[PDB]
Amino acid sequence: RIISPEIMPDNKVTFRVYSKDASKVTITGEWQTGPGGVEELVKNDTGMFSITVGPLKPELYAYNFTVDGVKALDANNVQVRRDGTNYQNFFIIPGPESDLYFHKNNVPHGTVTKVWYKSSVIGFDRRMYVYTPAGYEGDTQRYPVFYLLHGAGGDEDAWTNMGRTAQIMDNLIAQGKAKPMIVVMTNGNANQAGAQNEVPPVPVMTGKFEEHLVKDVVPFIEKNFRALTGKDNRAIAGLSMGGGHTQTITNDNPGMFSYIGVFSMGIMEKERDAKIEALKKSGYKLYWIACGKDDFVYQSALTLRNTLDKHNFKYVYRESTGGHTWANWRIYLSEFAPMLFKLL
Amino acid sequence: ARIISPEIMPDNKVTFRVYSKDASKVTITGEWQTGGVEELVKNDTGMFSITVGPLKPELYAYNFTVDGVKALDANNVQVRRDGTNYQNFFIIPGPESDLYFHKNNVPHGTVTKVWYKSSVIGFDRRMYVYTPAGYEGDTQRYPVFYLLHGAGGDEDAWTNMGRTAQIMDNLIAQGKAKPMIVVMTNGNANQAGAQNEVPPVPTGKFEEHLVKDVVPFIEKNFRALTGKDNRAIAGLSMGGGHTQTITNDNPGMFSYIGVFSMGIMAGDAEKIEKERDAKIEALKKSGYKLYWIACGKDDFVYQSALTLRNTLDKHNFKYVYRESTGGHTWANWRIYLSEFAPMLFK
Repeated sequence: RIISPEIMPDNKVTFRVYSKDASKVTITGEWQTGPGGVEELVKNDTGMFSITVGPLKPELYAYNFTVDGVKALDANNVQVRRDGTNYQNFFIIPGPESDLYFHKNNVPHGTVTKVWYKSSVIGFDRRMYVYTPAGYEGDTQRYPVFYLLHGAGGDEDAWTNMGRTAQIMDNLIAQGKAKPMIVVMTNGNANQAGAQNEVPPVPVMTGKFEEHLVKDVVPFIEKNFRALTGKDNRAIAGLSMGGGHTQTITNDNPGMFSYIGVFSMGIMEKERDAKIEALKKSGYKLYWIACGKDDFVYQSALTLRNTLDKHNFKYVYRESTGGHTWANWRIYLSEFAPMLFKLL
Repeated sequence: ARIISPEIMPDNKVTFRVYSKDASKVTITGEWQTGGVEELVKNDTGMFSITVGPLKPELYAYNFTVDGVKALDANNVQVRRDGTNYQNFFIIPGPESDLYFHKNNVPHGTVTKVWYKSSVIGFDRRMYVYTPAGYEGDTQRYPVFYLLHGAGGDEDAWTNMGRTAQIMDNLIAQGKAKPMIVVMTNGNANQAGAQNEVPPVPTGKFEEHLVKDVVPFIEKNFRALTGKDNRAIAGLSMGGGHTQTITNDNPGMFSYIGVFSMGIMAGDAEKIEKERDAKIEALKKSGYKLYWIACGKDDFVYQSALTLRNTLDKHNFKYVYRESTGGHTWANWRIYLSEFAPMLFK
């Protein structure tokens, strides 16, 4: 009866909320300028509030309403994402920039496995999500592995939920742009066993997540999945806190990962310089640093680049528009995954 | 200031809270109500609240309505999805709900969201597969339980609405059910997967595809024991119909059969009864071990399930009937899974 959102042929979008009781309904969405750019829906004499925005550029946009001061989702939009405790609706405006984010019915789909594993380092069993490429099942081929790490507030569900990882990977692999690969999405919060929407706090520290990834996660993946081994078949990337984890893991384990991505994160000694020298000599194939110009971490990411320059350590830097957002992290995944497990 | 909602109190009363100085009226709709919406009381500082109960141990879903608009509880991370209907939930601890909790001291089985080709339906489809804790890293094979949803559901429903992963983890860890693989299909042959994740695609097909496409895929790609004594099937409503069709059309393929909240299955009337009788007789002689019919006394389908039981009696076909309180609800379907899984493969 009520279509919301209704995406129009010019990429305007109409949202609708029914209530004869409500005084004020606003919408907060990712196309807006900022908090001051919250938009008010217009009420008509039938009780229907509506607003049309845009045209919007192709992207995935999250939103919610506020009804007389209370957050409310769009009950007519089945698309709902979760960022920690923050649920929002979303929609995807079609076009070049968003095409990888769609779940396409004409594309083979990889499995997403929610698997538990023992952790010698952390001391209790934990959950991770593992993506395997389409056609993994029923064959004997083995695949390289990409460890993909979230930031503070996230969990092992975030990269698929917020980051559209299954769609991005299904589409990149089907398009021949990225090699078929296993993608391992850990919970980076060493005090947690799994995502807070499903797993309660553990009844009862520094470096433990990083140590456990190397000592617990990697061996479990290589034992229980058809994984190629060795540095040239391992990639690791992470955003913010997880980009710090990525640095710590690779700095402490030179020669374990040949493809390294640091998203929206910068620097965290004689030990630091020694570890850069060892990593420099480790035969790595790609060190990729991506950051938005407007991110608060920008200067720290420059410091990271300068610290690597000091050692004549080769990296590739991708500066993007915008800031510390899942929109940027989706873009970074989309660009980094095609680089992996290739030589040149 | 942090707002706790729901706040489950030591006496199993529950307090719900919604903050807004600008809202006029907030009500709550919840599964403890008899058909029964309740109004929260606004204090002078903008906090709306209500305390309900005490509530019996169970999982309860709810939502608010704020000035005529549905609103979830932004302070409750627990959210379930029933098709297109999202609601919050909470679980009152106690004997009757204990299997529904995700417990940190319990080994946890994997949930795999896997796609497979369907020769019968003609496009790839998604299912959820639960494997028991410790499946990874060992060579043991496991019996297989196919668990089917009803109209409006999808392959996510039995885990999301039905708490299947928790029920199975807890039953298996307690030694009450055997370790087993649980296969949760999408029973809507026009869909490729659940509508919250998968767009619409450009009868008897579901049932034929389960036998010809799903079962071979499971047996090829998981460490499954095979043959009827290692194979169970159950379903609710439409899926209990699927269960009957599949087993009646493949006598001797399943030894454990569960029909939840479903009765007789819908050519002259006599011809239908002749084919029904022949299917009963073949299934009667098939060597099955358990035919378990469970239904709420207040379900619309109660009389049709009685008709089914009476027809089986006329054929001296042995079944077990579990009548429960209540009606056509996920609360009952969780109970039925909880009671049926311990019976399997024994």
